[PDB]
Amino acid sequence: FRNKKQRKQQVKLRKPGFAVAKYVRMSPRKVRLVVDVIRGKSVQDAEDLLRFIPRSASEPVAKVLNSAKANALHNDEMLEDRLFVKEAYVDAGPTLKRLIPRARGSANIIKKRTSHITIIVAEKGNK
Amino acid sequence: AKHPVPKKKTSKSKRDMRRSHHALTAPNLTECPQCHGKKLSHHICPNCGYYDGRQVLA
Amino acid sequence: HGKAGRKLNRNSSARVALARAQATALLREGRIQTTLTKAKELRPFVEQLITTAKGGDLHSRRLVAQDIHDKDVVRKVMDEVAPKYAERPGGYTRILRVGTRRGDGVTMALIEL
Amino acid sequence: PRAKTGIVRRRRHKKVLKRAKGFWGSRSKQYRNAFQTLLNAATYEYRDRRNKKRDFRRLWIQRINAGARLHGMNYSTFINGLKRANIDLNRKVLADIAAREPEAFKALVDASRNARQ
RNA sequence: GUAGGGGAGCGUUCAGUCCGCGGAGAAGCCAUACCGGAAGGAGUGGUGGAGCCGACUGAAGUGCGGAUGCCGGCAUGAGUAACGAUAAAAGAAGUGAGAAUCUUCUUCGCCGUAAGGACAAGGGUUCCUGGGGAAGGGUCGUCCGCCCAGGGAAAGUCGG
RNA sequence: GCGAGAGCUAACUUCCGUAGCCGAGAGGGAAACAACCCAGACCAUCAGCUAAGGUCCCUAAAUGAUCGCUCAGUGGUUAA
RNA sequence: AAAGGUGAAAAGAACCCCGGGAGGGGAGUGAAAGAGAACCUGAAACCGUGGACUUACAAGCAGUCAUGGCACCUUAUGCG
Ligand SMILES: [Mg+2]
Ligand SMILES: [Mg+2]
Repeated sequence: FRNKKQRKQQVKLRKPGFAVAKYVRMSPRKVRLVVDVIRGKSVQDAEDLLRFIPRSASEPVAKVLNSAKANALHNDEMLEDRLFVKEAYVDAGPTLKRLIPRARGSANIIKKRTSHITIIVAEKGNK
Repeated sequence: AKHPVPKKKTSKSKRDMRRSHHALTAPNLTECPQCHGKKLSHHICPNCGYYDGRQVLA
Repeated sequence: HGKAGRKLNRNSSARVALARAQATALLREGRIQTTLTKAKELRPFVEQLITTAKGGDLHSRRLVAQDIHDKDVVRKVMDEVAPKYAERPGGYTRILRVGTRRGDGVTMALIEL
Repeated sequence: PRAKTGIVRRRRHKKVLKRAKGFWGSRSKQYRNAFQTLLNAATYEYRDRRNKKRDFRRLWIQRINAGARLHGMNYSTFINGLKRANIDLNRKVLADIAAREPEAFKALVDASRNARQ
């Protein structure tokens, strides 16, 4: 224990099987669709389903998924063939407001959103 | 003007009762008989180019 | 209804200039990848063309020359390919479908002689 | 000297906001609405005490005679009877006696007929 | 008990004074089943990382849901309508981390008193070469009229 | 409501007199319902007696007692 | 017009992992990265992931009073 301040130093705080693509120029709502088929499974499948799934959000999710893997494995010395998407999700980063002209003088703002795709891989096992 | 227009903001809920139908169906991948990588039934294996023999270039 | 029997997505001449354009490429290169559907359009048309070529008389050449405006390609179908299919009951052209595409999600495919 | 509202308002708000719990949607997440819901809330709260008193005696009277009539009496009668016997004077718990102790309840039943006709 | 009058108080900042508190940790934030007749107050834990409670008195830009209020942020409509002339496009080949969308070739189609060419005005470097790949380009882009660097413009008689 | 005019002794009509309530009045009753009826809410209570209204079931309480009336469903939309 | 704030001091992240990059994970500096340069605090609306209790004969200002079921019990097992 000690007290907060000593803890901060006795510990460093880490993130097992975790990666995160911050600021992917896509709509969270759009990416979620893909991140959703991949939630909770054989990180192999995830690799596989992405290769085929038609949505263009797939690349980024791909990249984050193979980065979270290249961590669980390296910085975490994990056993890859027991790895599975423990958790994944999409949060919205800033928003690229941009102005668009409209009929008869009026104007409009197109919201070009963006997303933080983060995915957490973890060794499975039954027991 | 913009003639029809909505009477009220829709619940975060209502707005979701809606989307209860937009969930992608994951492809039904098969495993290629040769290089064993997964493929799409009735198409050529993008990894070996086979479809019994090798159709597409390496 | 609409129980007809054919395809367009262009006017009346475009749909004819395409089928002619693909007919020619297919014959000039033995194989071409194309949108899945377009190959479907192409297939029968081309087979017919190989069968018209498959006569050797000037008439049959002159007819083919109506849908193959490239002198070199007509000679090929006329003298190299039509003669070769002599013994098969007009039935050769096959379509293989490949993966979906990126720019528009459209699944491409192969139509080969 | 200037004198913001700082922290003074957030709090006033959290107070109400936190009163609303299983308050459905907006009503439990938006100040204005949540708050407003609590005015009607006043109306019910206050008036419901002066009122569950009304509701409860009803539950009591209902049972008191589904036992009363279980012998051949009925609340109306039965009650005036125990009444006829200043002796008897429960009324409060009477139902319960009629719900749990049948042995007893009978007693009081017949006790009234025996002070009735 | 509405307009209205009268009474007692809660809270916010600033100021004077008292008691103090704080890096083993202030203010602010966050959670809570305690306390007070209310306004409100406290305890404990988490966050935080430096100033700060309580009490008496004094001064106030002192308390908010309303004003088609003001500024800002984020929602709904909804992944909907649109992607800006119905002059079409096809294949091959090349480059590339990735291309329907770039480059090359070969065809197709559209303009041809023009959708060709030369100036003016107006704009300025937009020109050329090599790079680039955020944002702009209603979609891709390895490309661009976009970003970076370098280069380019030459008059005794053309205009002044 | 009662007393008058105005008005077709029309109007949730209009203008005065006068009482009451709403307005500034919650509670029970009248299906629902400002003002009609009974009643004026200092706070608490799983306690009690009543008002007006009610006591087949939907809701609390006699499908009570005695002597009658109408067969119409009168009851639960008017007259010569 | 709007626009402030790394840390005491740059000691501003050598080297390795996935990525074209952006981004991130380790390592290392630092009291602290539960300060990393879209860097003091970081409320609320608003989006999302996981968990608990629920929901597919139902007419709903969205609560309130009452009871039962389920879960949990740091001002809190006897009341919640
Ligand atoms: Mg407002
Ligand atoms: Mg008459």
